[PDB]
Amino acid sequence: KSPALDAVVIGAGVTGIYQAFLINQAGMKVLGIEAGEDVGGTWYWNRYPGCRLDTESYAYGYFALKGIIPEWEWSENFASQPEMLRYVNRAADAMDVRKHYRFNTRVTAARYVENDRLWEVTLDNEEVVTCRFLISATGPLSASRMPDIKGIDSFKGESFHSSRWPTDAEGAPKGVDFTGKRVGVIGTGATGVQIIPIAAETAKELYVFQRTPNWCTPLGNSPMSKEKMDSLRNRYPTILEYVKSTDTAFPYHRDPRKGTDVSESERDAFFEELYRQPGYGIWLSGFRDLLLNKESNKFLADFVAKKIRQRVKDPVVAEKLIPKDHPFGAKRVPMETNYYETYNRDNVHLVDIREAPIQEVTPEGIKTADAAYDLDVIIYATGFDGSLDRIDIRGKDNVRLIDAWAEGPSTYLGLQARGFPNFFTLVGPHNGSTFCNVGVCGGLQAEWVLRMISYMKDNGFTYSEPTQAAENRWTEEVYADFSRTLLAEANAWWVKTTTKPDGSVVRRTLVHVSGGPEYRKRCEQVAYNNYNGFELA
Ligand SMILES: Cc1cc2nc3c(=O)[nH]c(=O)nc-3n(C[C@H](O)[C@H](O)[C@H](O)COP(=O)(O)OP(=O)(O)OC[C@H]3O[C@@H](n4cnc5c(N)ncnc54)[C@H](O)[C@@H]3O)c2cc1C
Ligand SMILES: NC(=O)c1ccc[n+]([C@@H]2O[C@H](COP(=O)([O-])OP(=O)(O)OC[C@H]3O[C@@H](n4cnc5c(N)ncnc54)[C@H](OP(=O)(O)O)[C@@H]3O)[C@@H](O)[C@H]2O)c1
Repeated sequence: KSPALDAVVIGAGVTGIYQAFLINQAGMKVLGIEAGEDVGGTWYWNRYPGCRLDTESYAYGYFALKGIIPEWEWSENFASQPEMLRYVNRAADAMDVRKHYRFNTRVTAARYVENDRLWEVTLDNEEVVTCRFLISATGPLSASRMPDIKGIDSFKGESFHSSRWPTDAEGAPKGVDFTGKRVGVIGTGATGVQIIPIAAETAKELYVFQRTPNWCTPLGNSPMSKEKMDSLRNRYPTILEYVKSTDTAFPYHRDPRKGTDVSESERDAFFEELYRQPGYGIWLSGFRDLLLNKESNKFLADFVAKKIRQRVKDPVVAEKLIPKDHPFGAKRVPMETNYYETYNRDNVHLVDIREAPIQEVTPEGIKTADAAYDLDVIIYATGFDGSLDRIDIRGKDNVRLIDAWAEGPSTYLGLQARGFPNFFTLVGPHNGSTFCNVGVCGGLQAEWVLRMISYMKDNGFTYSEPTQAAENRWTEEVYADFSRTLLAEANAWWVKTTTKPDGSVVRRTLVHVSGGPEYRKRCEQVAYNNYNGFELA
């Protein structure tokens, strides 16, 4: 029996529309499925106040760079979500991709039919579609869910989660004016950190509930003159080759020096100067051993801590905002606009919930182990888990994807897992998303998958699956690259260790950290050598 589609793509964010575009372009039949009303993914769903890029708008906008909408005009150096959402829509216009999608539609299950080499795709636990290939693009981050906190539904005031902020007919967020309300914000990752300073401008009082501080550095956002935009657009051919060559696809690359190759004075100037420069330079232009060597990371950590005490009046407030938990850059660094100067305000309080954990949410507000906080509003900036885990994906022998990866994700090329043939996992932590400029990384990985699909069609092949040897090898290499860096002991739960009954040890990182150009090259060695490592029939 023979599938109705060549490919189904789940997701209509930047990654998934580009992939769907590419397949219809190569003249094959594709069906996109999306949950939301429309294209956008991240830029469709997150509508919280202050939601902004951390990647230069000109560098994230691969669709402009690639010549699809090159005439696009960016209004700031780091676009806000509504502008981001307009960008994705215009790209969608140009690709003409929407007509290939079913919106308002959840994929509930996906099952591999080995007799027929195809995937049955279940829409809303109702309709079934068949495709030779299934491609997930379901996003590097999973879903809005309540945090694990008792009493949530009892609060008698307004309760927002950040990824589900209510909007008006215009699509703009509502209840953003907190005049004369007492507001609680839970979470200080990148989302909290964007929301807080804006919530502070109008709230009567504002309580920040923080389990662990992150390291955050200044965004340095500013408007984009028309002159600059034209200039950038003319240099798109160069910027593209440039972003294509850096390890993150950020327009930054590491300093060629070790930290100790300079004196203390010289490191200081170097740090001072980057710190004051917009964007991620402070992180991604740093010394080459910044994430490899404790002493090198301590230089910059110390420096950022100093900046934090400079910007925070109250010494005791400040030292709670400075991590000791962890090395600098060992998570994706939140970027901010006056985040620290918010806590200098009279009406703003930092609540340390490590020392005093939330005990529960109350019709009145919030209870910690040792105080109670009356609130008129609670905003849940509690972040995300993966996204595939919410679909019942079953491969050969009816094995669940979830069980296959219990001991850690296991793939070849971060793109297919053994047991799951003809299935591609685009953009996820396990193929690099965590530290990528995903506008670019995601786009390049889609074009590769398009190349493999086209090769299978051209040779009349209908079946692909990694061998066990090629999968074990890649997975051990991904782990090994990851162990050489500081993140390995930083993020204990990013590593799955299993000691199987036979008494053997398996190590897998949840997070792939190899450089992008080096990873794409290994992909191209594979593709050119007739997809050596995949079984093909
Ligand atoms: C607030 C925020 C800011 C960010 N800023 C940056 C940045 O500056 N730079 C950067 O590189 N990255 C950033 N990211 C990461 C971001 O995820 C990527 O930039 C990019 O948007 C990922 O696109 P995607 O298409 O791969 O996934 P997504 O944008 O998450 O799109 C996934 C889509 O598929 C849908 N879907 C999921 N499951 C199903 C299903 N079961 N059935 C039907 N549809 C489904 C979802 O509803 C969603 O529309 C940010 C993320 C967030 C949340
Ligand atoms: N472009 C940008 O500047 C930008 C903006 C938004 C998001 N992003 C991306 O989105 C990712 C996630 O960001 P995020 O801000 O949504 O989440 P996050 O960084 O994963 O953290 C969510 C916050 O909530 C806390 N928390 C989680 N569960 C809790 C609970 N049950 N009770 C109390 N506190 C809890 C966490 O503290 P603990 O650390 O102790 O768990 C953390 O500070 C980031 O890694 C970033 O890459 C980027």
